[PDB]
Amino acid sequence: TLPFRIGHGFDLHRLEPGYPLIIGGIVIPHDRGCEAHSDGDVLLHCVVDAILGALGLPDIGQIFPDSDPKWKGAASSVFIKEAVRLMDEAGYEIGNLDATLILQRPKISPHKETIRSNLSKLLGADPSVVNLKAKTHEKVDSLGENRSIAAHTVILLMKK
Amino acid sequence: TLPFRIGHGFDLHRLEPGYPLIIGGIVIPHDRGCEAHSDGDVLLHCVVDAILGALGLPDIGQIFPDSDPKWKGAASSVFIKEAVRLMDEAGYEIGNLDATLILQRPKISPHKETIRSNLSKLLGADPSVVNLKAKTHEKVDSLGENRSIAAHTVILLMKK
Amino acid sequence: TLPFRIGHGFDLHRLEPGYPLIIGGIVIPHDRGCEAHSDGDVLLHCVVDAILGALGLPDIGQIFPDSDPKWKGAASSVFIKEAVRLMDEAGYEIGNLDATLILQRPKISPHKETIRSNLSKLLGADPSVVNLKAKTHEKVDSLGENRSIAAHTVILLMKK
Ligand SMILES: Nc1ccn([C@@H]2O[C@H](COP(=O)(O)O)[C@@H](O)[C@H]2O)c(=O)n1
Ligand SMILES: Nc1ccn([C@@H]2O[C@H](COP(=O)(O)O)[C@@H](O)[C@H]2O)c(=O)n1
Ligand SMILES: Nc1ccn([C@@H]2O[C@H](COP(=O)(O)O)[C@@H](O)[C@H]2O)c(=O)n1
Ligand SMILES: [Cl-]
Ligand SMILES: [Cl-]
Ligand SMILES: [Cl-]
Ligand SMILES: [Zn+2]
Ligand SMILES: [Zn+2]
Ligand SMILES: [Zn+2]
Repeated sequence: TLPFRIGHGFDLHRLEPGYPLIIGGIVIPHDRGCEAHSDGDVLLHCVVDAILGALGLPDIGQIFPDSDPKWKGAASSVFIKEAVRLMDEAGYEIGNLDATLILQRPKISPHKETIRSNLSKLLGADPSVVNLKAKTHEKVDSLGENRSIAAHTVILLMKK
Repeated sequence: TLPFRIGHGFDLHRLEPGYPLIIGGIVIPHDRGCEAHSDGDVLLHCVVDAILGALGLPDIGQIFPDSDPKWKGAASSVFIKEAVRLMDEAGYEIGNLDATLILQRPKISPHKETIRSNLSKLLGADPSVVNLKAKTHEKVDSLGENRSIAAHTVILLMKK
Repeated sequence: TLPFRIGHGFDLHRLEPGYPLIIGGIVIPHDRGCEAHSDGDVLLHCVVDAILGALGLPDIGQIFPDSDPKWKGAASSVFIKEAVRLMDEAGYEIGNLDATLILQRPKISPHKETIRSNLSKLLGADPSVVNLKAKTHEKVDSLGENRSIAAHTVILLMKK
């Protein structure tokens, strides 16, 4: 069994007027937000896919499909907790996590420590090993036109 | 010499009507496929670039250029096998691999284990350390309009 | 404290006619270049964000904001040197770095070793652990239309 396992997640959602903008569990006010079947939490979904992928498990759509055992309107916290449980039972913990959010507007930096603490609380990890940064998309393509929001996560898992 | 080496690959191809859609060696039927000089295998090309990049070698275009030693119409398997040979001679093996495919349509999940087994066979690695997930692009930009397909790979290499 | 720390950076800039194209400190002639408040160095900025992110520090905009202590027209070298200082004081060094540049035109490969040596010089790392590759964007979206340039970096940091 491997002492370290590397994961990558990506997620993108459409932003449309009058919808919720929820990032890592945190509500951020804005003229646009995520139009999705989920709660639209691009950061939470791609952290989940990074964990699942580091471990070689089925992906977020395979584990939590559109069709009930118990999902459909689950808060993204539900998917984060199930992913850390499966990680734990596989014999791994979080070494560190680095997420990049791509978002034209609004500014994420004022909410950053609030996001990091909530994401850390849900992962059961120390905030000193869970990181998030943000970037605009320079007014080009859908992301730049604020017609979408994307997140990348790279994660390094450690054998317990 | 370093016990671990990290790599990242990215590739994107145009999708046009009536072309082959080949992903990780596997044929997937679809109204569009890759218009390319390669066989268009976005997953295979970006795994190759992740390996090459983890090792600090020239990239896929530098190692396998348009101009014969022996390439031009090589199946992407040829590039995967040459990359694992160069990795081996550098003194490394695969720790784990996590690839993300971005594709609006069709659905990749039914073909997933078939893709993973073929990619594992070509890498000479166990399927339990080679992972692939897929994501739509929410109907935005070329990827969302099914006018292209992209792949990211993060890889962690281990010293033998 | 963790023996290894993983980082990811992303950056994108607009390309417009008659501007400088500077990549990893190196001038590359071209009919378009980066229109930015920075020197526009997408590779240098995203290496900085990968380092900062691996360490869990504030991001490039938070550490080097628009408002003087001493920035505003700093060459991107200034940000690279401050990032390696903060890495050093945190007790880390570079294990390896793999950057991917996405650029339709011009061709980066002829300048590649020049870029790698300059980036290595600024990081205080050996060129054998600092890697860069390049990719087109297949004539689609802003990147494909040469209306922008993007860079991804994955980095693995080692405890001293
Ligand atoms: N081309 C694709 C795109 C997505 N998928 C699957 O659909 C799920 C949902 O993807 P989206 O959130 O992008 O809709 C993914 O997590 C994956 O299981 C797929 O199987 N083939
Ligand atoms: N701006 C760019 C884009 C690509 N390239 C080189 O061209 C090769 C082929 O890139 P594409 O498959 O994107 O055409 C790359 O693997 C790289 O060697 C480059 O040298 N400069
Ligand atoms: N949505 C966003 C986008 C960027 N930012 C911040 O602004 C800085 C500059 O981002 P750009 O270079 O993309 O303009 C980032 O490094 C980050 O500190 C943010 O706080 N919220
Ligand atoms: Cl804006
Ligand atoms: Cl669709
Ligand atoms: Cl071109
Ligand atoms: Zn999502
Ligand atoms: Zn390709
Ligand atoms: Zn920048």
